[PDB]
Amino acid sequence: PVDCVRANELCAAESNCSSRYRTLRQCLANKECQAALEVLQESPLYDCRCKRGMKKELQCLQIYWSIHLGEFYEASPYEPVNHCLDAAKACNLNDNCKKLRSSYISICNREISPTERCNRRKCHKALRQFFDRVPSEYTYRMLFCSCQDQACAERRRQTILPSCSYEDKEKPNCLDLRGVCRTDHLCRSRLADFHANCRASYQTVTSCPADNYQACLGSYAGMIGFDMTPNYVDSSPTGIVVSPWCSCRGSGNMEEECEKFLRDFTENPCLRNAIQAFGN
Amino acid sequence: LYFSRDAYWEKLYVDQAAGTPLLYVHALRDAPEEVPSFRLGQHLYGTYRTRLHENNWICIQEDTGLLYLNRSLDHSSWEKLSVRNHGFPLLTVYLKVFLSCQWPGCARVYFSFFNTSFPACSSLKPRELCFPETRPSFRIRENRPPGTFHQFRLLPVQFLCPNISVAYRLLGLPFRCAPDSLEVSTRWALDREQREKYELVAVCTVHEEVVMVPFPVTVYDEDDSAPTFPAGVDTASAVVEFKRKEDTVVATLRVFDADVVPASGELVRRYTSTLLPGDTWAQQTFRVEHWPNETSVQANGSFVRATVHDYRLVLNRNLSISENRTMQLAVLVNDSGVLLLHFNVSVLPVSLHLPSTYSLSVSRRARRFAQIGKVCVENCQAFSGINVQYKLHSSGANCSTLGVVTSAEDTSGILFVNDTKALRRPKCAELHYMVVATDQQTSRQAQAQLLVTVEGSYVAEEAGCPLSCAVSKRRLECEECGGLGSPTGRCEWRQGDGKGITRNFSTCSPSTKTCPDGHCDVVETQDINICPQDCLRGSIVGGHEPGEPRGIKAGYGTCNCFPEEEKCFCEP
Ligand SMILES: *[C@@H]1O[C@H](CO)[C@@H](O)[C@H](O)[C@H]1NC(C)=O
Ligand SMILES: *[C@@H]1O[C@H](CO)[C@@H](O)[C@H](O)[C@H]1NC(C)=O
Ligand SMILES: *[C@@H]1O[C@H](CO)[C@@H](O)[C@H](O)[C@H]1NC(C)=O
Ligand SMILES: *[C@@H]1O[C@H](CO)[C@@H](O)[C@H](O)[C@H]1NC(C)=O
Ligand SMILES: *[C@@H]1O[C@H](CO)[C@@H](O)[C@H](O)[C@H]1NC(C)=O
Ligand SMILES: *[C@@H]1O[C@H](CO)[C@@H](O)[C@H](O)[C@H]1NC(C)=O
Ligand SMILES: [Ca+2]
Ligand SMILES: [Ca+2]
Ligand SMILES: [Ca+2]
Ligand SMILES: [Ca+2]
Repeated sequence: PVDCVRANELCAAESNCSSRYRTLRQCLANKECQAALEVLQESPLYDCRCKRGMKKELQCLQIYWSIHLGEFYEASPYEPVNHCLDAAKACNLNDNCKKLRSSYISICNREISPTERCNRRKCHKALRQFFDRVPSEYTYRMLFCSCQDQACAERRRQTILPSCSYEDKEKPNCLDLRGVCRTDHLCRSRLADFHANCRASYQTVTSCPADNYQACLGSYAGMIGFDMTPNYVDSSPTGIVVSPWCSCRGSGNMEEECEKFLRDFTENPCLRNAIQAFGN
Repeated sequence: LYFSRDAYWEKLYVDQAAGTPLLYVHALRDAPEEVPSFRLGQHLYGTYRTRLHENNWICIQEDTGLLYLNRSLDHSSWEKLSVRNHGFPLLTVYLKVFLSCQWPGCARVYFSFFNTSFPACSSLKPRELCFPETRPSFRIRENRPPGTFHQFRLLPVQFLCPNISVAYRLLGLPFRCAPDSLEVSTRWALDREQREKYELVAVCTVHEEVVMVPFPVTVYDEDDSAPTFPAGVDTASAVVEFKRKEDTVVATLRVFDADVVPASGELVRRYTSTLLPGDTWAQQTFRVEHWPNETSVQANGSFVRATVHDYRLVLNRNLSISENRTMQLAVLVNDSGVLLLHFNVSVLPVSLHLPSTYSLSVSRRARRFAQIGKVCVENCQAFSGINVQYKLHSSGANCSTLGVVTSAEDTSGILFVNDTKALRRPKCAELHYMVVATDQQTSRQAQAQLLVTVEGSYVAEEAGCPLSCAVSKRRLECEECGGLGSPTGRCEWRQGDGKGITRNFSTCSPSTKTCPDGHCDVVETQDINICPQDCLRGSIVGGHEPGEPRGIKAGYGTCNCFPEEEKCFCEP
């Protein structure tokens, strides 16, 4: 398994491979394209992955999407691997979780104007830095904690602090938000990571591919801190339905694909069964 | 010509013989000249747009639209094709079908392969003998000549198990299931503008099990609806009188359209609003903002959706006071049907006169920077984008005591004591000022009289007094000493509650209507000793919550402040 950084390392160590890589990069960014394709289908850049929380993930993804030829699903460039009161108490007794926790809270709970509720990009940056370098027995315990009443569900909803990040003035079109997320490098890669690990299945007994709860939970929590950042819909104790901040309105004749894209978050038996079995 | 769906589904096994019929396709025409041809893509696609090999086992009948098996299968070909999946488990392949990969120009067909061979007729449940896993969902245009778009039977199932008695059945509906041929057709041409959805229950019957399966039908739209007024409204009268800001929604109207087809990507490129020219003042001071919104309307007890466009009219700059005009604006609307709108706009000027004499008083015990009175235009809370500044002109030019600064929120000026000694003199006891109300953009101005009486006595303060009111902590030391901002000469004490962290925190202020107001005005922000609990940028010791730009928004217990160190304390 060769990641794209070392694939560029072996690419820059050779003359023909670098020539065909820069040739295809000048093609994308007939006959010049097809020869570069039939050469670089044997490159170490061909089928290179990236890692979660690796150093210079952005360059790895910019290299990986550079060789990609120009669509509901895409290939993931990654390695295919009171209760909530007690979760917060287990965080605040460690030192690494406490510092970054107070970091994203003291950033995201700063009202600026009576119009601007909070700063968006710094709050997303703090949430990404929280959900990258914290051990996952702390994140999953605070974000997924089994509740029986309304106050526990409200604490669990308020954990990613949706008053700044999740909600907006309007609910835009889900397809437009998908286009915005697929414009950016990082959000498109996290969305493909979520699509590769959290589809429904008719063959496996838990409707999840490879019967892997862990990959679908990591593909869920890796979408926090982007524009396609989901959260719960209400403070329901047992009813657990996640959703991004959009809706099916404004769809036109593209209504069915919008509904099918939204049913990945609203009506996934794989993700809901994974959350329920993790709560058990 | 258009494909009825975009995804057909089929299950495969090992060692199925050649000549086995796999499935049917359907491609409904649009004009009475169109014959559905069917050509196949020359690559067995794997997963995530990956070519495996050219198709060499599945052939097609263009007339009946019959996908069937050209050759047979084995373990060797499938274990060969599973290698080129590049680290992924072989679960589903798919082919591309052209007709003359996206709907309706192309259609991809799925194949879910099993490494085991074909199981027996009795070893399969009738639910897996009637319908596939993927329940269908169709795409149908409005107002087109109908035909046949679906067939029920599973062809390798009855090809390999013909002895199972299986029937299919549909339940003023245009759809129908034919006898002796299980194709589904539609009687008349349909429209979304009557009804958009048709969900049905199809019944399979075996020997013995009766299986009900949902059957959704979706109708698509064309641009068959010109823009329409809600009820006769073609004009909108509006007056630009007091706001005159860079941007304020002047006029607003709605336009109905049952056309949805120019969706949000191409919605700008089709629904066109055009301000008709004629005056450059309009083109420098006006514009038209436009956006739609989907609403749900009833047709025959159903709920379809349509577009309600909203046209609003927006200013472009700060209009000055000297505008005394009126216009009529004409708006073209293109729904690519041609609609016209009008707007009677009237921009009326503003009078800036004031009441002539502001008779008022001031106590002698007051200190520096203490609020007294308010100078304002007759319409205080009408100005939005017009800057109005206030000044003074002392008559004798020897008894300068007071000043006026202007808050741009209310665009109004507040009296403040500037000097103590001139108020302390018994000579300058009744003072006459010319309050001149000026302007910035256009130099129209006015003036007025200010009579003020220096009234009362003077008493010295205590020996250990600080300079601000908020230094005291108890109630008695607050009122027995005089700070800076109060016009009473003594500091005032407001007393809160024991309800935890509240806005009602007990404190010592200069004025109980000015200092813990929650707003840091122009008077308090001059020198930071007046009201530290509304205007500081510092640190707070105690359970609290700070203000939104600055200040103490809520505290606990008693709250005092040292403005010399920018520090505050809150404690019962
Ligand atoms: C569209 O109409 C709905 C009706 O409830 C309303 O909630 C929504 O705010 C409207 N959006 C716009 C942009 O007018
Ligand atoms: C505006 O113009 C009209 C034109 O007749 C005039 O009567 C009116 O006095 C003008 N407005 C002001 C404030 O002078
Ligand atoms: C509306 O737009 C179409 C598309 O360009 C154009 O052909 C048509 O002339 C326009 N309508 C008018 C009244 O100009
Ligand atoms: C707008 O001005 C025109 C000009 O004569 C007038 O006919 C029309 O009635 C006015 N609109 C309204 C709503 O009065
Ligand atoms: C319009 O007036 C407001 C009032 O304060 C001012 O802040 C703004 O800069 C002005 N803008 C223009 C374009 O004149
Ligand atoms: C207040 O008095 C000082 C000193 O006499 C002077 O500089 C200042 O301009 C006065 N304030 C106003 C608003 O004129
Ligand atoms: Ca129609
Ligand atoms: Ca229309
Ligand atoms: Ca229409
Ligand atoms: Ca104040």
